[PDB]
Amino acid sequence: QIEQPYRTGYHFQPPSNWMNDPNGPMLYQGVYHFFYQYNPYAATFGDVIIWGHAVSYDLVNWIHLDPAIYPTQEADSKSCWSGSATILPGNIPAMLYTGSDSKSRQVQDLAWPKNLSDPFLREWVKHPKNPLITPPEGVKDDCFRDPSTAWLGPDGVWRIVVGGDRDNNGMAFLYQSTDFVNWKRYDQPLSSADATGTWECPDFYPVPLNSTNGLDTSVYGGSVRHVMKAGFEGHDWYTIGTYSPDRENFLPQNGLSLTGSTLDLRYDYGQFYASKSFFDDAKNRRVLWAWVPETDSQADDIEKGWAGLQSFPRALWIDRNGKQLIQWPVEEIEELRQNQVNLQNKNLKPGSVLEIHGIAASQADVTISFKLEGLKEAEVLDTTLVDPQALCNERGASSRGALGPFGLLAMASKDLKEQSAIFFRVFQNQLGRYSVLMCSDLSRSTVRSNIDTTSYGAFVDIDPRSEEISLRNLIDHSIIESFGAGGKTCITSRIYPKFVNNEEAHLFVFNNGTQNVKISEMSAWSMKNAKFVVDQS
Ligand SMILES: *[C@H]1O[C@H](CO)[C@@H](O[C@@H]2O[C@H](CO)[C@@H](O[C@H]3O[C@H](CO)[C@@H](O)[C@H](O)[C@@H]3O)[C@H](O)[C@H]2NC(C)=O)[C@H](O)[C@H]1NC(C)=O
Ligand SMILES: *[C@@H]1O[C@H](CO)[C@@H](O[C@@H]2O[C@H](CO)[C@@H](O)[C@H](O)[C@H]2NC(C)=O)[C@H](O)[C@H]1NC(C)=O
Repeated sequence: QIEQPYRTGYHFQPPSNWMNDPNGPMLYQGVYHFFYQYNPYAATFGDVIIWGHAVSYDLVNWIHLDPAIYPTQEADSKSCWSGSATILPGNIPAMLYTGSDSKSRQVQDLAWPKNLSDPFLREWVKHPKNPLITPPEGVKDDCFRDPSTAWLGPDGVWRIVVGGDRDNNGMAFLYQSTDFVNWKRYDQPLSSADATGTWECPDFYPVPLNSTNGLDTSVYGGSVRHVMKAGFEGHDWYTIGTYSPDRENFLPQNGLSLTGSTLDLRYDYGQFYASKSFFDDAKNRRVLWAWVPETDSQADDIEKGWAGLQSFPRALWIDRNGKQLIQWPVEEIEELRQNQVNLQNKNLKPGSVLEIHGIAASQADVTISFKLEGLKEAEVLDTTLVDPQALCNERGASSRGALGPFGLLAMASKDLKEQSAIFFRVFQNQLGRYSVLMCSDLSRSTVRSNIDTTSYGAFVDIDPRSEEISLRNLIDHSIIESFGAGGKTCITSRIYPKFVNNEEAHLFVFNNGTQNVKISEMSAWSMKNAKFVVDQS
């Protein structure tokens, strides 16, 4: 009997209890700070939520500290909900977050460290005039929250967006300020969308064109595009566009308003929510954090004593084509790599399963690249309006095609009674144009009852004719993060196989299609544990 088989070895999570939204991520004086919605009293959401706090020098190894922000004033007496960090000139980190006041309404509060001499910024002081911002005229008391990191315009005026909705229409309410204390709502929202519901944890930032670097939030210009991100209808959506400080205008590149449909982009197509990014000027990259909810039952959570994980932090940038974002785990993760097992020029015949020996199958970093033959044999299927997730749930690893399913079997039992299959399928429309589907088939990830085993999928924007299909998987016990085509398509999965309680996991490569596929190259590394030190009480 293995203890806590579902706890991860290198993903961030508190010692125990419930954790959701990542809060105020930032880099300050050489230290990476991470905060998060935390329930000090249970492994479920609760009436009292506070900001947990941890610090790190590399985003991999962490030191758990005492919570940083917890109810101490009327403006946040019932709870301290999500917010973001902005480092103001003069080198002072300012935290804006949504507090639940004594009247149970959502208001925006300000706090900043009380002891800048402390490398870990443990103590925080709250502004005497909180709340700084209260719900606009026609907005309900519980539909106004999650202030973003602020950006300073060329006119010396600060901007921030706060999420909410006006009559069920998602809103990114824009506020302005020069002293960061007195804020005035701009006449029009920065962006919005009809019937989406409250926009949660909005994020607004620039990305450099033709570059894999990150930018400080306040950069603007012609060689820069902006990303408007918001969570609603259960997922995190984003759209790339152009921002004009002058008129506070955000113009979507594709001219669409978010609808939460297969028409819009997401950072990740699996369990991924309340994502928040920050600029890291030490490495000149933008890092993205995201809450990964549990998919087991609440009773299971209370039983194991904890709930919620954070995705492994990923660098973020805009693709060469400028039509979507690219994500990739921060390079620091590579330091966890131990022994390596590699394969090259290996054919995977139809219906075959190849086991990868010598790897810690429950805690690994696996990359594989497939070279295809006989593309003309791809099943004919126009995918213009097809819902990729629906398609993966309809056709799992057991549904045999021509090109596909071929990919990986992770967190699998020796007898394959339980397995999580991450794979691809290749289709072509009537005109001979190819499309690529990436799937995380979780239908057989566990034999346990009361586990949400819904599968996830998304189309990958690559040309199978000229580029091999690559896949990287971060396997860490109850979480699997899959990156297709170098980060073009990401899918995070939560799995709870029963076998992990008594036996070891296995890793396989497979091809259940009728066409042959070749592994041009595969690299697998056992990953050692990240260190988590407690410096509390
Ligand atoms: C992909 O290749 C096979 C394509 O179907 C798939 O076969 C599995 O095993 C048999 C077919 O050989 C079938 O199992 C059926 O019978 C069992 C009896 O216990 C039922 O429980 C199943 O639901 C099903 O009716 C299925 O076709 C399939 N079984 C399943 C779903 O596990 C292979 O499993 C596939 N290979 C991989 C690596 O996924
Ligand atoms: C402000 O932060 C500094 C830096 O952490 C604190 O100073 C340290 O305090 C501990 C405990 O008293 C000592 O063991 C260290 O030697 C101190 N180091 C430094 C840099 O002086 C300081 O105590 C904090 N101030 C307050 C009000 O708590």
